[PDB]
Amino acid sequence: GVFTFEDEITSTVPPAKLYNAMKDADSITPKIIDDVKSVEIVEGNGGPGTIKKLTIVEDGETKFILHKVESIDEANYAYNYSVVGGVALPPTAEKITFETKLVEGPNGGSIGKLTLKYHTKGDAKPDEEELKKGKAKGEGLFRAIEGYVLANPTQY
Ligand code: NA
Repeated sequence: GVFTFEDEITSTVPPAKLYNAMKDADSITPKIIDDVKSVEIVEGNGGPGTIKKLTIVEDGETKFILHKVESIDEANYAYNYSVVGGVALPPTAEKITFETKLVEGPNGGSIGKLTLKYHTKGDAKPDEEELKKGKAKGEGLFRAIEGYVLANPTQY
């Protein structure tokens, strides 16, 4: 099954900047996110379809996560990817999709929508703690991109 969740968020950073820095996540994320050590392309140019392998360290053990770039839409300031391999996918989870879409906010900032789509196998529903972790991870990546923009204003 597919179980979709949406959270609304806010940022002081304008949406064009945030969108441009989302597309630089491969380089931003391992600097800012401690446990993210590297992101390499397995196949593709970085566009929709691209498979990426992330190396992380959790509890001082090296682990690997697989991401697929799903879609990137400048007209909706939208950047979308899926976890398709590694720790976040227990046996009844087939894939977890993270979408981020941005609109113009008040005061030169942004309103964000974070969508999490949790694809289960068969009639399985998503586990509630998994959901909770999925949501935290999604919000974390967003704040990492945001934090980077805020701390490095001349780059965007
Ligand atoms: Na890191």
